[PDB]
Amino acid sequence: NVAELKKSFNRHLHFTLVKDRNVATTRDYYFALAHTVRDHLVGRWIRTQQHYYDKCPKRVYYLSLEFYMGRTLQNTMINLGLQNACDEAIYQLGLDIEELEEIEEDAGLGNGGLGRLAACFLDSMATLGLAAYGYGIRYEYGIFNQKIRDGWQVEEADDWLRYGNPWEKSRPEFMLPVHFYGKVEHTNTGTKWIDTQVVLALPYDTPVPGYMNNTVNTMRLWSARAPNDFNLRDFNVGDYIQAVLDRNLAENISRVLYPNDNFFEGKELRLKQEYFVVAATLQDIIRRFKASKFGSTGTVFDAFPDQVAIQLNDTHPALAIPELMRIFVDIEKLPWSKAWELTQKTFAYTNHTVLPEALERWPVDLVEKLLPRHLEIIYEINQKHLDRIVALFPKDVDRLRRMSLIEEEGSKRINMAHLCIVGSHAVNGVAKIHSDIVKTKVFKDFSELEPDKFQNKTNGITPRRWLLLCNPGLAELIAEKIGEDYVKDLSQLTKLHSFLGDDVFLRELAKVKQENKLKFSQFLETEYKVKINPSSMFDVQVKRIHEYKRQLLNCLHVITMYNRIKKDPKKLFVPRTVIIGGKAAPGYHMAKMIIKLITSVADVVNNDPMVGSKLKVIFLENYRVSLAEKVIPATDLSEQISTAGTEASGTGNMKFMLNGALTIGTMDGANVEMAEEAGEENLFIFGMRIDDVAALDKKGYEAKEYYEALPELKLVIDQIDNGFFSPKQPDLFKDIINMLFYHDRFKVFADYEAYVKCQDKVSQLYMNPKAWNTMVLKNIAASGKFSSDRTIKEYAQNIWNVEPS
Amino acid sequence: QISIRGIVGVENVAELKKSFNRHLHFTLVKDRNVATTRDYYFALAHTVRDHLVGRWIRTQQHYYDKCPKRVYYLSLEFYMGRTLQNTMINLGLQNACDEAIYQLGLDIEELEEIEEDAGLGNGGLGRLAACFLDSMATLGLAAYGYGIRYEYGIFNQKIRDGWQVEEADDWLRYGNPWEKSRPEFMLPVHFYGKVEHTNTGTKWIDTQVVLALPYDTPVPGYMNNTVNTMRLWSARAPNDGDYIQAVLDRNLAENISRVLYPNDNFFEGKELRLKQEYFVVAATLQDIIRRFKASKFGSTRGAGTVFDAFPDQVAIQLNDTHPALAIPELMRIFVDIEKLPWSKAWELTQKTFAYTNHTVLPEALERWPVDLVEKLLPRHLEIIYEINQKHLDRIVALFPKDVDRLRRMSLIEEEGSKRINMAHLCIVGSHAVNGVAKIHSDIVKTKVFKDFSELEPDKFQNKTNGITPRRWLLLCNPGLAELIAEKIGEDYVKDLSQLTKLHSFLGDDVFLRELAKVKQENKLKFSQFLETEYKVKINPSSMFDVQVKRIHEYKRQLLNCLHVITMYNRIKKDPKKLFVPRTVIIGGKAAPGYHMAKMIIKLITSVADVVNNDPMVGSKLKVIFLENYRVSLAEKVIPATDLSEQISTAGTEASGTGNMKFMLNGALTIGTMDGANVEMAEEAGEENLFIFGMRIDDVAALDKKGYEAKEYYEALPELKLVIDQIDNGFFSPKQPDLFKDIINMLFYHDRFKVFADYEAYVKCQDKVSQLYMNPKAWNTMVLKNIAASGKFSSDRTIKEYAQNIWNVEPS
Ligand SMILES: Cc1cc(C)c(NC(=O)Nc2cc3ccccc3cc2C(=O)N[C@](C)(C(=O)O)C2CCCCC2)c(C)c1
Ligand SMILES: Cc1cc(C)c(NC(=O)Nc2cc3ccccc3cc2C(=O)N[C@](C)(C(=O)O)C2CCCCC2)c(C)c1
Ligand SMILES: *Cc1c(COP(=O)(O)O)cnc(C)c1O
Ligand SMILES: *Cc1c(COP(=O)(O)O)cnc(C)c1O
Ligand SMILES: CC(=O)N[C@@H]1O[C@H](CO)[C@@H](O)[C@H](O)[C@H]1O
Ligand SMILES: CC(=O)N[C@@H]1O[C@H](CO)[C@@H](O)[C@H](O)[C@H]1O
Ligand SMILES: Cn1c(=O)c2c(ncn2C)n(C)c1=O
Ligand SMILES: Cn1c(=O)c2c(ncn2C)n(C)c1=O
Repeated sequence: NVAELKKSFNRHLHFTLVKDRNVATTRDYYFALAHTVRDHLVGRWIRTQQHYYDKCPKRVYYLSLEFYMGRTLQNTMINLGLQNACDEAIYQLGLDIEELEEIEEDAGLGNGGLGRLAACFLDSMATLGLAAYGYGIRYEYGIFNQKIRDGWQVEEADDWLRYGNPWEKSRPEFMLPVHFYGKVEHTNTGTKWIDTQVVLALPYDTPVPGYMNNTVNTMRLWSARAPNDFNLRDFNVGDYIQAVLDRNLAENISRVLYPNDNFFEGKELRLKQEYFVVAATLQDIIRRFKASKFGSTGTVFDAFPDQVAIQLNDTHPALAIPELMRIFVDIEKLPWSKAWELTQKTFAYTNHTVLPEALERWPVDLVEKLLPRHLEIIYEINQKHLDRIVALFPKDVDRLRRMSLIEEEGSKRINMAHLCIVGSHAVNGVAKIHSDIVKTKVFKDFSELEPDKFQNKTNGITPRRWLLLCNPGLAELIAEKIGEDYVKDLSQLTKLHSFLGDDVFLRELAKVKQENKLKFSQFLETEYKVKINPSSMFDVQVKRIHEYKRQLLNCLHVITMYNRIKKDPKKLFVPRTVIIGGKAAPGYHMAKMIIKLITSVADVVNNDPMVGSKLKVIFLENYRVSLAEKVIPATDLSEQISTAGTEASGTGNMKFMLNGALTIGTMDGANVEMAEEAGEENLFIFGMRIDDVAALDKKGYEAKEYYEALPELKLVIDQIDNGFFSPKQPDLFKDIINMLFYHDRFKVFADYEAYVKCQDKVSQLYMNPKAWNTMVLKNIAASGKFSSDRTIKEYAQNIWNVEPS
Repeated sequence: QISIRGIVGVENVAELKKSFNRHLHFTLVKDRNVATTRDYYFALAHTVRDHLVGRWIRTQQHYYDKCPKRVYYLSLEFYMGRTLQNTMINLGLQNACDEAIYQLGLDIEELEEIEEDAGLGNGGLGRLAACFLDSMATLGLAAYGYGIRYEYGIFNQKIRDGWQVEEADDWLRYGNPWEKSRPEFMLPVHFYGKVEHTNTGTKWIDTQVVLALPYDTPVPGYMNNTVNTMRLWSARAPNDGDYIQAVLDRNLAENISRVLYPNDNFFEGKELRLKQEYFVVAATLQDIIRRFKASKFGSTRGAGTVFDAFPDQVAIQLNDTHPALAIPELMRIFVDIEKLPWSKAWELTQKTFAYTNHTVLPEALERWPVDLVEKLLPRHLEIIYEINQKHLDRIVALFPKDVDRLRRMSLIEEEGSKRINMAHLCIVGSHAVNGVAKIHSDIVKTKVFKDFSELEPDKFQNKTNGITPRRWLLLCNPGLAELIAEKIGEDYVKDLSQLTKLHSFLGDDVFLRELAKVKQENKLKFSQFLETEYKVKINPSSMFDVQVKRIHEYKRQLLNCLHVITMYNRIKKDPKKLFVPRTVIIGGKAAPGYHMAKMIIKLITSVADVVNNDPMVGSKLKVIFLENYRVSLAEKVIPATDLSEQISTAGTEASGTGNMKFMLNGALTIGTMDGANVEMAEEAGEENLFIFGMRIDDVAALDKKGYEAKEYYEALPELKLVIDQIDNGFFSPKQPDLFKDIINMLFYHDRFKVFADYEAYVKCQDKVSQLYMNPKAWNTMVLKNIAASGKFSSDRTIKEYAQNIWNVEPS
């Protein structure tokens, strides 16, 4: 088995890379290994498809504009049971497998939580044997690579396909046309959408192997191509060369991921992406349905929602609803009511945020020009929707305004969330607190009519990538005590509760953490030229840079610690390495300022000789999935400090819990449920809760009162305001200060005192290894709920109506 | 050739079947139950490429170990066609692969037709490069081809309402199983910026950078151990307003290798074209220098790398002036980067480069505006000026009284907008300059660059073009290849001169029959193709009269067309008279901006509609415009041909290579004494070709006197009828004035004197008709043509370059 892996490796280096070992590159070796590994799942990949054809299980289609997949090599080795053998084979060839793994580019086709949920789900659905496909866009450039230059974020193109992707297979025989612009004619043979521009969607298939089973599912991502055929409407002259160059304009549709996290930008190219992935995906689903054993019978499509479920990852693919209607009515000649019944039973919608700047509201003018037939269909859905509300509440005219899919205020906009609610048989939030707000407040008018529609499905993370892969030390240690059933049923981690008084096991737990810390410290000293204190608490905040996630609040605490040290250098101080990391959306000015502040603080703290090894600050550059795997297992304190009510769930919070970090955080999103499972006393909960925030909004938030009432806050803010951290540019952080005092929607100062006292309690506990690791163990033992396997089981039972196999 | 019989032969087929099935499973990721013909083609291509990896690696090892002088064919074009069949044959695997595919239940022909042409060329220039690579591989020379990996080759041509329309040749849509990317050899290329003159010397600063990423395609030799390489460069944006627009604008850098400029024998001075030329030249020279430094002949001394041995290790052939920037680029690297003195660097440059001239037509000549070059390549403009100055100084020293000679020999044309004459740059920067046939090389030497060759008589040479007898006989015409093998053995494939041995069968009627049958079999096959693509009933006993080449005023498809109408008019005039029936096929792409060429296509299709549908004509005469003429199609139609039309005006066609393909494939030639036609006449005997019309002195005499087209129109009744028909709307009844531009050119601006050769052409055609009625006499002449075609093997051509230009030896 080791011997055969070596032969296979050498075959690929030879035949696939056309390389003698004498001129072989590190990248060649990565590619030879990658192909060797992929060969081992082809059999099951082809047989998984046969199985789905022969037995016709209901299929699940996860439709997302993002899949934040990270690297595939190590994950595939783990899920196929080949890691130990591949490591040994590569070692025997005089090579280091970790070095080959670092060659691989992240498939960074996502922004943050939403896209990473899609990735974990694919892994969970494959492990649970569901007939599930992921459908998205193969962006030529994913989320940008982040560099820091002079303390500022700078963006470089994520050219991830430069050298090829060995994990994908293009299937141009399954290419599909997508239409744009044109016009509508309502003829006597039906409605015709004509004079359209066509863009081709070419699918690329990546295998999604289950963990130690016979399932290999598919992720199918679409790529834009210009069509080749001459239309008699191209008779119209132009330069030949420019016409060929202008093919770029069609191909631009799948060129780059929009790097906005929780923020809507109403750009036309983005709308095209949304319809692009949706039109190609639905056509492909219909083609597979018709070619299946339920493809003939009276109309073939009566069995459709028994054979197809399509999950909408946020409102980004909301156009799927009117497109399915369009295909049913205009092309398949089904009557409206029938089509509409089938549409609702096919689609479910997942809501990921209640922040108003994230909500998709497309101007009707833009949709009219680009997708005239879909506007007509949307207007019709709304008409029949509003007729019913006038029928049920004749006197309530304002309710019609609130429940319409169209917002009429001057420039008219389509509310895509309302489209997703009326077009779906089920709508879910991603944590209890969030799903509650969704149902009872934000879509109150919709839930009162249809209470059974709105559900909760709390998020989760795959314990393959986020334990087995990223933290083998912990995985091995856990498996040695309670066996390895926990991988496929993470609720088994509760059996670790037995070892709470096992002092030898607590030393061994702490040692695994220590080894993870040593190794990441090396990474940090290689990359940042900063001397790391090995016995310091690794205090880590990693996530996209946002005002609501409040990296800024963390930063105020960093300066507070700094100042305390300067005031009394002889005083006892629990040493920390504070790591803050994450990308700012390029056009997000305040996020970019916060980054600059953090790097400005770090430079002052890291180089102050009075501080030395007590406090080091690192801005972690280019935070992404594969770096997430490095830092999270090395963490002691997980910062999850969003203002109560703002973070729908979080998922990084769960990753840290699973890898032996304690959480400091607000009662927000999934933090509440982490407290529920682990016991509130075993997290470091602080600050305002959702009701306390509501009470401060009512009363009116005055930031100045806290700055005057809290001496340590004043010195921190003054240092920032008067140039202590930017001596050559004293006024550099003016935009931040202004925001804090006059426009802070997230109430940083209001939680500052509570946050700082909480941080003191964390330091106390860190001085007591037995107490700390006793608490860590209760966290790990209670983390089973947050496996995405549990999540998918609930989606399967209560929404998709499908069964693990 | 590898065996399919025995214990070992059975195991060869078995192994090919297993490999086929491995690739369909592991590479294509397809069960047989959902596999398509395209999947089967790829599975086979992968299998076939696998079989040359061993030799490809060993060839590179041998070149590293024995360190011979390396040859670098540098071209903007490689018109390669399809690779699958050509590789199987050259590897000796066709019989075995055929057998494997057959046993798997598949149609080998159907799999072969799936393959896209690598149509990265316009015509003869691109195709000569292609033939040359095959020959250099077969002769065992350490040669690389260097080009651009165009995302789109020459456009696919379709005909709509009688006009050419262009569609993008999206040849990489389904991938390319032959190439291998080599990311580690990615190189930077610089553009724009400016020149700084400082204490440390000249710096080229503020440049925008474009990345060149090479892709390698194997070039297998015929039945030897050599697999050489074609390295083609692809343009990429470097990883270093609106973020999204910044990402989208990476397209601008990648546009450098997006599309092939579809001009044949015509200079279009576009900035994107200039970029392409510098791109391929900069990437290539860097990569060549890198290979030189890393080899056993790469030594070190006080300054740095000794490039003393560079010209004994490196020969670079410039295929036309397109990569002329190679000369100042090498000088830039030598002087600006490697710090060699100008004198030494200039001497090494001359010893390294050789230049091949392919056309004397003024409109084809590359003359780049100094303003464009200054903006794009400012340091290269300085180097060109410096080269020119030192070049003029020597001429002033030698000929002090001749003020005009300086003007004529300058690399700069100074009137109006100043332009860089790239041919002059190539002559002074190279130690050898060659034309592509005797007639043409003589014009290059004694007339066009008379001042240059007088100063350096040993510089100018001839190297008459050739074609590879692999693709253009063994591959395209297995029937004829087989027949020749039966009669004289298989040694002709490696020594084409052995075709003269076929003279033993001169009076042998059995063999003359056998030769006719092969031609008939090729005609029957090609007739099928024709009848499924065009609404025509092909007469199978008709003479196949073919003119396939790019549409040009100088190649005179129009003349062919005038003769077609003449024939039509003769049938109408005397319906019951004896007519030797013909299928007249004319095919070729027009450059998209070539107005007159497009009009000529419209004329031909318009004429075809009349002739094909006139019931009085019937099966006597059919006209086909063959759509989308390209290499793989040339391989179908050439073997099916009886008469080859090579009717360019005397002195315009530098060589021609189609002429050679037709000769080798059993067709007789009607043509002028132009290009290699002269040498075809020399080899076969002039009486065995149908030579007609003005020769080069006759065209000179007519130019001096002045050409009055109307004198021929008035003097020749039959021409009058033809021209009046076209002018008055006989062929465009719904648009009577449609061909007004053609008439206007023919009468007042015809640089190629169509009417001047009409009389001699039509009379010559009558003689061809007469001979075709006598099978015994017709095929006797065919035999003397095939038997005399050995000279035109590209092997012969390459040995001559090697011995006289590159100073390397066949192995
Ligand atoms: C164009 C090309 C073709 C092939 C087939 C390869 N891959 C190889 O494996 N090439 C080589 C294999 C060797 C095996 C033994 C000894 C020497 C070998 C050299 C090569 C090779 O390609 N040579 C280089 C890369 C070359 O450029 O020819 C070499 C020149 C001498 C200095 C070291 C680099 C490759 C890579 C390319
Ligand atoms: C996404 C994907 C994955 C794979 C692994 C393949 N390649 C296959 O070989 N797929 C199939 C193998 C089968 C083997 C036996 C019986 C049925 C099989 C079906 C497939 C298959 O994937 N079928 C298609 C392509 C499917 O996508 O379900 C189906 C689509 C509708 C038209 C008829 C073909 C492929 C091709 C894709
Ligand atoms: C887990 C993950 C996220 C989500 O992080 P949150 O703290 O829940 O917002 C974002 N980016 C990457 C790379 C991740 O792995
Ligand atoms: C050989 C060839 C040519 C060159 O033909 P000429 O008659 O010499 O101009 C042009 N196009 C193709 C496809 C060829 O194979
Ligand atoms: C728009 C968006 O990405 N929302 C995010 O979705 C993920 C996955 O549900 C949540 O963990 C997170 O709280 C939420 O902010
Ligand atoms: C610029 C160009 O493509 N010239 C062409 O070159 C080929 C190959 O040398 C000749 O056969 C042909 O006569 C000539 O027109
Ligand atoms: C104001 N603003 C932005 O401008 C922005 C953003 N995310 C991306 N962008 C551009 N967020 C979250 C934001 O609040
Ligand atoms: C005038 N003209 C052109 O304009 C042209 C051309 N080949 C391409 N083009 C555009 N030729 C040969 C030509 O004579």
